Amino acid sequence: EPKRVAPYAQYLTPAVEATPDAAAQTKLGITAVAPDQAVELRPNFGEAEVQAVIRAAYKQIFGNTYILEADRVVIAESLLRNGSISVREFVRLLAKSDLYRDRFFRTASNNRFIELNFKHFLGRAPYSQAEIGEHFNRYHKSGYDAEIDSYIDSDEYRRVFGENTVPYFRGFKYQVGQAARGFDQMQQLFAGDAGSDTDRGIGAQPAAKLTFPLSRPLGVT
Amino acid sequence: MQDAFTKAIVAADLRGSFLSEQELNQLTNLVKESNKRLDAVNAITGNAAEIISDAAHKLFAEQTDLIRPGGNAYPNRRMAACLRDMEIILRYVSYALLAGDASVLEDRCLNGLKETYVALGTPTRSVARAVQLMKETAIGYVNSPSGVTRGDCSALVNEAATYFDKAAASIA
Amino acid sequence: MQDAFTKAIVAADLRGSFLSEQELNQLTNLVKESNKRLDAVNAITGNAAEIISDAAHKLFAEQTDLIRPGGNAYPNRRMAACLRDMEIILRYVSYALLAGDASVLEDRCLNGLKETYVALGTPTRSVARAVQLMKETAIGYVNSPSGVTRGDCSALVNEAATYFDKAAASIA
Amino acid sequence: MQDAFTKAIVAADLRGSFLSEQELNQLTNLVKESNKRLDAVNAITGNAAEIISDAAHKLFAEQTDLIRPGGNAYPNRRMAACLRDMEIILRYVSYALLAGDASVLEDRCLNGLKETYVALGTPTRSVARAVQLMKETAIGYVNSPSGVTRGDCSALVNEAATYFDKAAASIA
Amino acid sequence: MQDAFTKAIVAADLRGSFLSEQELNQLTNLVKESNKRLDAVNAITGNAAEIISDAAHKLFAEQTDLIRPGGNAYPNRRMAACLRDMEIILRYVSYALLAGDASVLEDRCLNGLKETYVALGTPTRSVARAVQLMKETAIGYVNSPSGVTRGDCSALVNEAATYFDKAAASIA
Amino acid sequence: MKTVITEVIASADSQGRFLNNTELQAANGRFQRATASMEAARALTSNADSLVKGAVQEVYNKFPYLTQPGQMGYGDTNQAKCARDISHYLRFITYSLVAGGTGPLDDYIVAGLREVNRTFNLSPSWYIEALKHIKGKVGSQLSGQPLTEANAYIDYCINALS
Amino acid sequence: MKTVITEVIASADSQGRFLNNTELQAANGRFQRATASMEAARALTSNADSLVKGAVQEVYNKFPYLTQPGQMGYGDTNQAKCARDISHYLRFITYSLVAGGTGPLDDYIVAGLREVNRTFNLSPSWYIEALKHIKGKVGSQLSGQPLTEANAYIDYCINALS
Amino acid sequence: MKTVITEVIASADSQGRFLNNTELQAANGRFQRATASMEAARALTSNADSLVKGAVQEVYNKFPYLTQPGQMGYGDTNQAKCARDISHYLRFITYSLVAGGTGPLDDYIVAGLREVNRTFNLSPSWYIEALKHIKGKVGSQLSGQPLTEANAYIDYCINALS
Amino acid sequence: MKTVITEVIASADSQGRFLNNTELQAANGRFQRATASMEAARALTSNADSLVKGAVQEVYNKFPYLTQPGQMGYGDTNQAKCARDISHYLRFITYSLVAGGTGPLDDYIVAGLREVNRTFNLSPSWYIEALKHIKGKVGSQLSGQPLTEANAYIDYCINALS
Ligand SMILES: *[C@H](C)[C@H]1/C(=C/c2[nH]c(/C=C3N=C(/C=C4\NC(=O)C(CC)=C4C)C(C)=C\3CCC(=O)O)c(CCC(=O)O)c2C)NC(=O)[C@@H]1C
Ligand SMILES: *[C@H](C)[C@H]1/C(=C/c2[nH]c(/C=C3N=C(/C=C4\NC(=O)C(CC)=C4C)C(C)=C\3CCC(=O)O)c(CCC(=O)O)c2C)NC(=O)[C@@H]1C
Ligand SMILES: *[C@H](C)[C@H]1/C(=C/c2[nH]c(/C=C3N=C(/C=C4\NC(=O)C(CC)=C4C)C(C)=C\3CCC(=O)O)c(CCC(=O)O)c2C)NC(=O)[C@@H]1C
Ligand SMILES: *[C@H](C)[C@H]1/C(=C/c2[nH]c(/C=C3N=C(/C=C4\NC(=O)C(CC)=C4C)C(C)=C\3CCC(=O)O)c(CCC(=O)O)c2C)NC(=O)[C@@H]1C
Ligand SMILES: *[C@H](C)[C@H]1/C(=C/c2[nH]c(/C=C3N=C(/C=C4\NC(=O)C(CC)=C4C)C(C)=C\3CCC(=O)O)c(CCC(=O)O)c2C)NC(=O)[C@@H]1C
Ligand SMILES: *[C@H](C)[C@H]1/C(=C/c2[nH]c(/C=C3N=C(/C=C4\NC(=O)C(CC)=C4C)C(C)=C\3CCC(=O)O)c(CCC(=O)O)c2C)NC(=O)[C@@H]1C
Ligand SMILES: *[C@H](C)[C@H]1/C(=C/c2[nH]c(/C=C3N=C(/C=C4\NC(=O)C(CC)=C4C)C(C)=C\3CCC(=O)O)c(CCC(=O)O)c2C)NC(=O)[C@@H]1C
Ligand SMILES: *[C@H](C)[C@H]1/C(=C/c2[nH]c(/C=C3N=C(/C=C4\NC(=O)C(CC)=C4C)C(C)=C\3CCC(=O)O)c(CCC(=O)O)c2C)NC(=O)[C@@H]1C
Ligand SMILES: *[C@H](C)[C@H]1/C(=C/c2[nH]c(/C=C3N=C(/C=C4\NC(=O)C(CC)=C4C)C(C)=C\3CCC(=O)O)c(CCC(=O)O)c2C)NC(=O)[C@@H]1C
Ligand SMILES: *[C@H](C)[C@H]1/C(=C/c2[nH]c(/C=C3N=C(/C=C4\NC(=O)C(CC)=C4C)C(C)=C\3CCC(=O)O)c(CCC(=O)O)c2C)NC(=O)[C@@H]1C
Ligand SMILES: *[C@H](C)[C@H]1/C(=C/c2[nH]c(/C=C3N=C(/C=C4\NC(=O)C(CC)=C4C)C(C)=C\3CCC(=O)O)c(CCC(=O)O)c2C)NC(=O)[C@@H]1C
Repeated sequence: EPKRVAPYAQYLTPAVEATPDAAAQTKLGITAVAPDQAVELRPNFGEAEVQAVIRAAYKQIFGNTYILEADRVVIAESLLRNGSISVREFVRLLAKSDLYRDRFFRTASNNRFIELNFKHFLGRAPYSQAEIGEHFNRYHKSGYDAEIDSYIDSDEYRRVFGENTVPYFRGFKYQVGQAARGFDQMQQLFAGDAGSDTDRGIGAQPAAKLTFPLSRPLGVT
Repeated sequence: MQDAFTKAIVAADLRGSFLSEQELNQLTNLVKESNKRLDAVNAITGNAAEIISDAAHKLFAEQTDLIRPGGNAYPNRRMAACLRDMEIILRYVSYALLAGDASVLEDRCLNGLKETYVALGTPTRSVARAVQLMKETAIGYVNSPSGVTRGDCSALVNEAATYFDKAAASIA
Repeated sequence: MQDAFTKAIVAADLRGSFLSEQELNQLTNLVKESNKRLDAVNAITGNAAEIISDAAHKLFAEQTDLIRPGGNAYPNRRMAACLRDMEIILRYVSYALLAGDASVLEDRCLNGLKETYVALGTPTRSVARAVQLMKETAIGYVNSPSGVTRGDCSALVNEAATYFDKAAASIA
Repeated sequence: MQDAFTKAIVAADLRGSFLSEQELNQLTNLVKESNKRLDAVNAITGNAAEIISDAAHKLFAEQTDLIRPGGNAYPNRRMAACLRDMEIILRYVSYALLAGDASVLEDRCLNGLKETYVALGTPTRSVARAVQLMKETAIGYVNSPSGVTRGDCSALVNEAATYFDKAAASIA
Repeated sequence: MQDAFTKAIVAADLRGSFLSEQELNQLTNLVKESNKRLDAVNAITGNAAEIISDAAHKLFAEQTDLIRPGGNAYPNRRMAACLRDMEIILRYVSYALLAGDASVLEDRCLNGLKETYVALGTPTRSVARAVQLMKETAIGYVNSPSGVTRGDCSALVNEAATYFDKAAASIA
Repeated sequence: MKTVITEVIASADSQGRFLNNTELQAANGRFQRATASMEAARALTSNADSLVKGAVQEVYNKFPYLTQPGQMGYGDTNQAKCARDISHYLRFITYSLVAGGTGPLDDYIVAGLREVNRTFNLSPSWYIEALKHIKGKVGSQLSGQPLTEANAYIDYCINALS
Repeated sequence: MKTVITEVIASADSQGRFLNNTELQAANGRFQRATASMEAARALTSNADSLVKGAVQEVYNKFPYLTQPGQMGYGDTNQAKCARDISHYLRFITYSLVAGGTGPLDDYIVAGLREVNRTFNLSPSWYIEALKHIKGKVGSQLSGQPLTEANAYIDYCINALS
Repeated sequence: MKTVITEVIASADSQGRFLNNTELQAANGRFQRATASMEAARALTSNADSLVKGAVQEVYNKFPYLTQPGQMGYGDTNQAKCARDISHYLRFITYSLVAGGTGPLDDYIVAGLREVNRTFNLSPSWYIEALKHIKGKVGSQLSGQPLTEANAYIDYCINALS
Repeated sequence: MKTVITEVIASADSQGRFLNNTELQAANGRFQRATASMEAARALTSNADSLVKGAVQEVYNKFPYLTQPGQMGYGDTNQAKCARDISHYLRFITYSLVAGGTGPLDDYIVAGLREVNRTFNLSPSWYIEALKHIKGKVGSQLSGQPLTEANAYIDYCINALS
């Protein structure tokens, strides 16, 4: 026979200005990528399962640009079947491709290229101007192959997606070490889900678009 | 993502309340139509290839320039992209139709699309046109199937329309 | 990165000069305080969990709506973030305190935080409030420990404050 | 993956033939049981936490040394793993139970497990034991529910057993 | 990783016991030597470049063929590697010396080294030789420094030796 | 938010393919079930309050000391909160029944559950009792599939809490 | 192989979570449908042959020139193959009905379809007619949901071919 | 295992460089401190037992209901465990003092703490009291830096537990 | 666009190095060949039309049924298109001769070839004949290296089409 019952009505009453949870996501259209599903290649993978990792990898690693029949890389994905190479090695083969060079690097400036490599190789955007410089020096000593290799072999790439996991957008959610500017810069690099990193409009890739960010003073507190 | 049910929930949540009896009855009714709803979707998916094929033919008969050198659908590579796009739009529309909600369509498919189109130089108006051409053909099937129990699908048909139109508008 | 020492260096470098004797004496005395400085840090880190816990309670007692349906701290998932953030800010502050320099705090933690908060729709003012609530609690510990040699920590206490405040300001 | 249906298909395929009428009748029957099958699964998933909790307690009461310094379940870190593992095995078992096929369990979970355990110095015997402890508890629920239509689940119960046992064996 | 202290701990842990007073006294005295220990390390690191340079010269004076076409240190590219490797080994040795424990050296550095050398066709014998050449030079510095308080370093010197030797052996 | 319908869309979408028969079959499942689910929700929604009172109460019987001064159960504010919270759990459960998926539960309640609870020193145990007590009551007002559904969701939380 | 059951397992498995109510609902859908599906398969399996004859035939009517010498339709070997092939399509379809998913179709027929067809200069068109003709016949022996199911799968191929 | 010495090695190692003056300075720090640390350990090690008794006890005073039948504190087995556990905490703390880093604590105690505690329904709270009570006693046997060190480590756990 | 010159630049650029002798050698190759290439282009450009008529025509002889009503070859629109298309192929070929690389061909014609052709049901076969017929005619107006070059490119398409 309980009867006292504190009313508890006030706690239930809605806030002055209310947002659905995931309102922040639906604005900014990061809804799809915010928490982002990981795809993992598993042992004794089926024929459909592999097809899905490939599908994923070409969407992330390549830009969200369109891979036509001709574009696809037969030899690399044959090795991915029959487990000759892991997905981490599959990604490395994709990144060193006429196709990856043709888009991305050959038309871009090294600032736009390095900023693109961050993102496709690791969801984050570049945290600081140093990171850009570190990679630009690496490229000048040792060329495009060593440049690419440095992202895939980076400790950060390995810890989040060692091997067997296709890279996903880790940006847009807080990552240890992140540094602020993460969230802001990732919104510039990532348009909507319809947007892509294409050059087809006018041959050149656009200019870096994270150079001015990356070098902004802190606003007078 | 979102859909008809989930949506109603969320609304209810902001009020802070259990679902209104009235509101349940929306969902209750919605369920009842399911079967119709499903068949509608099934019709699109079944005819997909053709819907597109068709729309395209008509699109290019009208807007000859797209396929002329200097136009946006020339050369092959470009043409191919345009076909892919049409399919994607369609695909989404269908998804929405099942969900019973525009959202999915708006977020994944339409979001960013205008800007892309702009950057490419693709003529948004023509895109929109295509979407409509598709619409009409699609409805055609939804509305005239074979071996289905005869009854009224109008309600669904109209909602379908709307989805197509949201697309047309946001692209345009 | 930077800290008290490194900073003075850098200045000297642009003049192109060896360090002024006067300038050494800044650093010389800075060293002397070390022990105090350390204990200060130790106090924060030791009480971390609590500092936050406390501040939160007070934050939510004041701004009831945050925890009401539709508010920014509701539901659980959001709440969690809010707690996480508090912690981070704190963590940085501590770092600064050890370094003897705002920089570290400004660059990794503060810079662009406001904008993030804006984009999310999280109410910057409330965040700032939280930071202060934290501040007071923290000082509380810094300033009232047990088993430490009794002496004057004011100098450090104030610098601590400033760090917290830079935070509050730039977020707000 | 594989499951009961797909399996039968594949066999049929290599013969190059339509499905045998006899073979259909396996599947036809399998369908009839579905509802039972489902409830079984539902029972496990619903009680998951408990099943484990329980089994563990008993495991550690028996093999005291596992939790003593120098044992394999010590210290915390290890203990955690041990719990996690138990759970996983369970998870898979359930999966299998639904599929109506061991495969999934064997291929994702059991394959290589023995050797791992060996290399680490985990005592395979004890692992196996745990699996059984789990088995019994689990069956307990499957077999004694409330608000389910009363009938005979034996057939399912035994198949469940087998899955657990495949596990026990391959680990051991 | 491991080092002198951590190690003793771990042992104690498996017994399940607090550290024996006897055992503390190992560590207590180990501390006392610190200063010596440090200087030792400092001496190596300070002379690093040279140590190597030197050893190399001697290595190549002895085994002329390494630097002849068809040898393993020819051409430049290879030579470079060979130098690099020597250095690494040294680096590790130093690390060990500080830790007061072989482990770090064994686990990061020596493990797999032999096999690599083998697969490449690098002559393990010669590698080992180099390591010794290094050893002697290094001791040279450890034992004859400038501005250090005069005292007995033998104990450290011998331990240094051992590290070098573990290296020599496992490579060879 | 994870419901049957959203998932199949998602899966379809990932592979880049139209909704084919495979997925619709699944959808159909959700819709057939709904009738039972919906029924259950109507039942909980109506008795809400009474369920809540009963639960809160129970907790105190189970853990008398909570009501003593200087404890968490003590002083009205806390009691109010305690009530509020359980209401929520219930609310969401209904939602999930109707939405035909755990989604609503996952996103509101489950995500971040642990840390919240840790930071405010809410003992999972409590909640659990609440739920159990509920489950027991519900085990009268409902029957057959409607019941079964109700349980599933209730449990789902128990497991998440524990 | 993609069936309803395998998928939900897969999805569950990826996230690393137990099968909860969400997935079972889906499964249930598959099982309810099965009765109709299975019926359809029994019907196709029985009339197989007759369907095949009719189809092959049709194709020739539709594309007379194939039967002329020096063409593909000409000379028995080719006709035999043509028959064989269609049999296959059918076979798989039945499989898919029973498996309750497109899986069987995808892996046998669809994957690699294009390239095979290109390298041997098989015109998709042909196959299509075959199928259509079939669909029309099936549209007599079956009715209601059984029919509906049959269609779905038949079409699925048409779309893949085109 | 994270100690001062191991870390500097690690950092040196990552960049691929020799230990230079920077790191040695740090190492020196560890060694200078040791004298105090070591002292503290000798003190805890000696009074271990007495500290443990006192703590266990305390917990029961703080949470009387634990000792009632049907609870966790009840029946000797549990008491034994309770003792054991606290011993452990202490043991490790000493270790950490001597090792000159949190390392020992992190790997034995902290990693996996939560889940263990969840699955067996050990309330962090309890442990905490134990520790606090300890801290208070230690606050007599020790003084100056030795004391300070002892605290640091004790706390470190409090924070990890909470 | 892939030409000899662009490639060597690209390769040089990737490695990050100045153009050394290696690449120039290659470039030189392109330039010396050009004289022949250029000649070939002048020849094709001039006879374009005649080549096109002849080809289109051929196709119809090869596939009479196309010209029947209700087919694709039927009605002027289609014929016009057919002409247009082949013109294109030719146009590009000339381009490629002059550019000294397949580049122009790849980007205009080849990329996306398949899908276009699939969606509109253009049979590669047709195009091929066109080309072959062309190749045969070209095999009169040209000779020696000029000829050789012409072939290479013409073929390149045949292979891409097939
Ligand atoms: C066809 C009806 C019309 C047309 C379309 C068109 N689009 C492109 C190129 C792109 N289109 C997209 C669009 C999308 N990506 C997505 O994921 C979605 C759905 C979510 C869409 C709609 C993109 C990203 C591209 C770039 C492709 C790439 O990265 O290579 C083109 C081709 C332009 C080009 O030169 O590539 C065309 C022609 N344009 C028309 O003229 C038609 C009216
Ligand atoms: C609407 C565009 C056209 C139409 C539809 C229509 N359908 C039904 C009934 C059913 N349709 C289905 C179909 C499915 N149910 C499923 O579970 C699946 C996926 C596996 C499908 C494809 C079913 C099962 C039914 C019930 C039995 C039946 O066939 O009748 C109706 C009848 C009304 C109702 O409420 O069911 C109608 C009207 N019919 C038209 O005339 C429209 C053009
Ligand atoms: C708590 C005092 C207030 C609060 C906080 C809050 N934050 C988020 C979400 C995010 N918080 C951050 C913040 C950071 N990113 C960084 O890099 C740093 C340090 C440099 C911080 C502090 C980020 C990136 C997010 C978004 C992604 C994520 O969730 O990790 C929320 C959730 C809002 C949302 O819709 O996501 C909240 C609630 N808001 C309040 O109500 C308190 C006043
Ligand atoms: C200031 C907030 C409080 C305070 C500080 C205070 N500390 C000391 C002296 C020492 N503090 C330490 C502490 C450390 N030294 C270290 O090496 C480390 C890291 C391992 C710590 C934590 C030490 C060793 C000393 C020297 C001996 C001692 O403890 O006294 C003083 C004394 C005066 C000085 O300038 O150092 C003071 C005042 N006292 C306050 O008023 C607050 C409680
Ligand atoms: C078996 C271990 C125990 C048992 C089972 C049992 N169940 C039924 C019947 C049903 N159970 C369900 C369950 C579900 N159907 C679904 O769609 C889902 C997921 C959403 C579930 C959980 C259903 C719907 C039925 C049919 C109707 C009913 O009222 O049960 C039976 C009856 C036999 C049958 O197959 O219909 C039985 C025997 N009963 C026991 O005593 C066993 C311990
Ligand atoms: C120098 C005294 C002798 C020598 C060395 C030499 N080494 C290589 C190549 C490699 N050596 C190593 C070394 C390491 N691998 C490890 O894991 C470690 C410890 C962490 C070391 C020190 C490795 C990895 C290689 C292969 C890859 C590389 O490029 O270094 C060579 C070159 C072999 C070749 O054929 O290119 C040489 C020459 N060999 C001599 O002639 C000396 C006796
Ligand atoms: C041993 C190979 C040689 C030797 C060593 C030696 N050193 C000392 C004493 C000290 N050495 C140092 C050096 C350091 N301490 C630090 O903190 C650092 C890092 C920044 C270094 C490099 C210090 C501080 C001392 C203490 C003060 C002093 O220098 O006297 C001794 C004296 C005995 C002792 O252990 O203190 C000795 C013997 N001397 C030899 O004869 C060897 C050749
Ligand atoms: C009831 C069994 C016990 C009790 C509970 C109690 N809860 C709080 C505070 C909170 N409880 C929650 C729980 C939720 N809030 C949400 O937003 C959600 C998701 C929708 C849940 C499940 C939260 C987040 C809080 C913290 C924020 C707040 O200020 O409420 C308290 C107060 C705790 C405090 O330290 O102030 C209490 C006491 N009260 C009882 O009597 C039972 C023991
Ligand atoms: C029938 C519509 C026309 C026809 C057919 C025809 N087919 C082939 C050759 C092949 N057809 C297939 C098709 C399949 N084989 C498979 O494995 C599968 C999936 C399981 C299918 C659908 C294949 C692979 C071949 C190539 C291998 C082979 O020929 O044995 C031919 C032979 C053509 C040739 O050898 O070049 C023919 C003629 N012929 C007719 O009568 C119709 C016009
Ligand atoms: C003491 C404050 C309370 C209490 C504790 C108690 N603990 C258990 C069981 C376990 N305790 C631990 C803790 C550890 N084991 C480790 O390996 C480590 C790291 C060194 C720790 C800290 C563990 C893991 C267990 C689980 C199983 C085991 O055998 O250890 C119990 C038994 C509870 C149970 O469900 O079995 C109890 C009661 N006892 C009291 O009286 C206090 C309330
Ligand atoms: C000629 C051998 C046959 C024929 C051809 C024919 N082609 C089309 C349609 C198209 N053909 C092409 C070809 C190209 N367009 C390009 O942009 C390029 C790259 C530069 C090529 C190679 C394209 C893309 C189309 C589609 C768009 C369009 O309208 O042109 C048709 C019409 C098909 C239709 O469905 O209307 C035809 C008939 N006609 C004949 O007589 C031969 C059989």
